[PDB]
Amino acid sequence: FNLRGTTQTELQKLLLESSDPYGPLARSIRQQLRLNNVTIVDDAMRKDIPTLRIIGSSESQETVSIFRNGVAAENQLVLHVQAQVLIPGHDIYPLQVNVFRTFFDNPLTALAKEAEAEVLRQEMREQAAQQLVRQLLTVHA
Amino acid sequence: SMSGFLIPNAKFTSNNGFEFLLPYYWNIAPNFDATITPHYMERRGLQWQNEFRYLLAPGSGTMALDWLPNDRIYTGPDGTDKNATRWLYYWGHSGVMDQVWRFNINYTRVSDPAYFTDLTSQYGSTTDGYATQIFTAGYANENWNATLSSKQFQVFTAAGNSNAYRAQPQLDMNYYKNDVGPFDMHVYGQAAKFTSVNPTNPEASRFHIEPTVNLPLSNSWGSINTEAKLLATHYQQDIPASFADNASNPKLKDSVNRVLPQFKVDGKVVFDRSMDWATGFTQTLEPRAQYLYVPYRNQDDIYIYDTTLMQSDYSGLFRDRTYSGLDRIASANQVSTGLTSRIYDDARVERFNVSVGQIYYFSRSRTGNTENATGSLVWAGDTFWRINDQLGLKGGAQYDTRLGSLTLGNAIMEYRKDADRMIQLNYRYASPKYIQAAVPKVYNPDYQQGISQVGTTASWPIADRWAIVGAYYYDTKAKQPASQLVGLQYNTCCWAVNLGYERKITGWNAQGQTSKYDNKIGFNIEGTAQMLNSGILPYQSAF
Ligand SMILES: CCCCCCCCOCCOCCOCCOCCO
Ligand SMILES: CCCCCCCCOCCOCCOCCOCCO
Ligand SMILES: CCCCCCCCOCCOCCOCCOCCO
Ligand SMILES: CCCCCCCCOCCOCCOCCOCCO
Ligand SMILES: CCCCCCCCOCCOCCOCCOCCO
Repeated sequence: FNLRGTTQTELQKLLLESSDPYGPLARSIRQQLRLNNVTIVDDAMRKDIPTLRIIGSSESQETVSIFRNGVAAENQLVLHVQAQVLIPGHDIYPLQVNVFRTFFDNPLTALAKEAEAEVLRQEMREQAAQQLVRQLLTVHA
Repeated sequence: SMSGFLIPNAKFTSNNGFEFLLPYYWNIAPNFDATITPHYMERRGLQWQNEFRYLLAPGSGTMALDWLPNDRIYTGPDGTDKNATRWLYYWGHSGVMDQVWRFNINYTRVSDPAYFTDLTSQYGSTTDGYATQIFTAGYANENWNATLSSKQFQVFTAAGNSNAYRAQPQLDMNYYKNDVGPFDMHVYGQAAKFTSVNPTNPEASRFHIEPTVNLPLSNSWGSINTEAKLLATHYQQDIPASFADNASNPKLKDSVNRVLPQFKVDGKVVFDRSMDWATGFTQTLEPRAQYLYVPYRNQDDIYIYDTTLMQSDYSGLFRDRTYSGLDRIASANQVSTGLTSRIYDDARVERFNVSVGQIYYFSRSRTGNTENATGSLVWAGDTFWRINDQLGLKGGAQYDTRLGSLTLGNAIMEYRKDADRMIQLNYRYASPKYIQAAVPKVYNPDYQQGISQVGTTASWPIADRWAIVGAYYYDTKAKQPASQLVGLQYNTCCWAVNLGYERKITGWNAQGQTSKYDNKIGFNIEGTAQMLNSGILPYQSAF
């Protein structure tokens, strides 16, 4: 009825398989599924429940800007995540998520920067998870 | 099965003259590879490039050794070596063995600061200011994990390498536990040893424990989360006498205790509606608010080891930390608010998205006494738009009143059909004052302005079996090209032939300003992306 109401994954309960079950990405995905009231069970074998398969993930880092002296100015971290949704009713629906961050480089504080990078990576993983959960909507329809 | 020679390649560079590559492939085992490559350089000498790839249960990896015996150009860092040996060693490894063991190696070491300036490698570039040397081994299961690490860096300036701190070793531990009553609990711990080459600089052992209790309330619409955290840190700082008797050095303390409680409450709500004239589409409205409080604690008696100013984008608005590492915990007393609108279409595809957020400070953020004070001081926004199935647009901007309005901004648009057709526009801006604040020791515009870079990249088919690629990056304030790349490709029944030209900023002339450029024009056969991914600003596919 026209204007703003509060609502918004219909369907719940799924299986969760991953190449890296104990990795940080899998933890973020679990936290996010848990935040969306999705019960993650141990069944397999006798499926008749949708499954979320994390195929793998890759990280990247390139220079995206430089100063006048040729040294790097801004660096960009990239996270790619490939997933698959298997619903027993029909066929498999593939998912992909790409997340980006940017930070300035500093050769005089390298260690600090490394630390920063780690933080960023953490955040990125989390963000990936979010998108994944939201993309389950696209899988529903 | 492939153990032969590989078809050679050649090129012509403005600094090494004629160059000739003659690769040889070994194939030792199904899970072992080697490549030995004589690399002739007209003006410099004969280099040998060795690459060894492996795949094992602890993970996959690549080692590399480049060796150039008699360099006829280099002289020395000191200006006088003559006939010196150039060398590079690289080791990369990544793997998860038996699901619970985790191994990661990122090691690079070179013979001199001017290596990547003079020599071409896949493991470095002229943009690099240092080399990374990191080893990591750890255990992890569902409930907890631990990680032992060695982090060291080879900075390409005497000063940088001398004052660059090392983490040797670093121990990181995490313990998780859900459903502890109504709460989720998480404990994080760290034990690190920081040392540097310069004997004057202090050494330090840092221990850190950080328990966190969380009350998460979730729903179909919106969610709220209350979080109590305890930051406890002990420092053992060994301070040389030479350091303590400096007219400009801070009075560090031998033993330091820092205990800071942190309170955070974060809530989010999701409204939505069916758009009016446009039927089938859905617009969502998502407000978000977070209060953060951390009491002030003077930390001037602690030195800096692994701590820098974190860079905040729209997401970073809701980050509870201002700095990296653990040497500075800023006091907090602030509300971060944000609004996110989305648009979905017929097929539940997110086609448009916009976010604007802000930070309101009730009191100044402090870490010490070494000091435009309160209110709505930080703003940030980002946006995304899927114009059609092949065209995408996105961008972001950041404001800080304390640093004079706009600090960072960037936008990028990309078209792509398959992997033959691609166009990409982009612009990047960073204020001078922002660079002076976020990353010191590379300050205001003393020849080093902010960033204002316009960029284009493309890959398009033009004939029956022809293909062209391009990449132009331009600095608008200095009014000069930062990087430039033009390329042609030829295809026949077989595969492809590639021809390419490249001109990039590679150095700086101290007298009478101006930048130092370098030229490259070469041929290989053995394309497109492989040529797009070769410059100092390699192509990264957006979206
Ligand atoms: C401290 C951050 C969040 C706290 C805010 C609300 C606190 C309300 O919770 C009351 C705490 O009492 C918890 C004890 O509950 C019983 C646990 O044992 C029952 C498990 O069988
Ligand atoms: C001159 C200083 C005071 C004048 C303006 C102060 C305004 C303070 O009110 C801000 C309202 O927001 C309070 C915190 O917001 C709630 C966040 O936590 C709720 C989670 O949903
Ligand atoms: C020990 C150093 C002295 C520093 C203490 C200064 C205390 C000044 O506090 C000012 C508080 O400003 C009010 C913040 O407004 C409350 C908003 O938060 C409400 C939470 O929803
Ligand atoms: C090839 C796929 C079909 C693409 C044609 C576009 C169909 C129209 O739907 C677009 C939905 O997105 C809404 C546009 O977002 C608004 C952006 O401009 C508004 C700001 O002033
Ligand atoms: C929807 C049409 C425009 C949206 C494209 C995305 C752009 C969003 O981010 C804007 C960032 O642009 C950077 C601001 O420009 C910096 C130059 O001005 C600095 C003043 O000297």
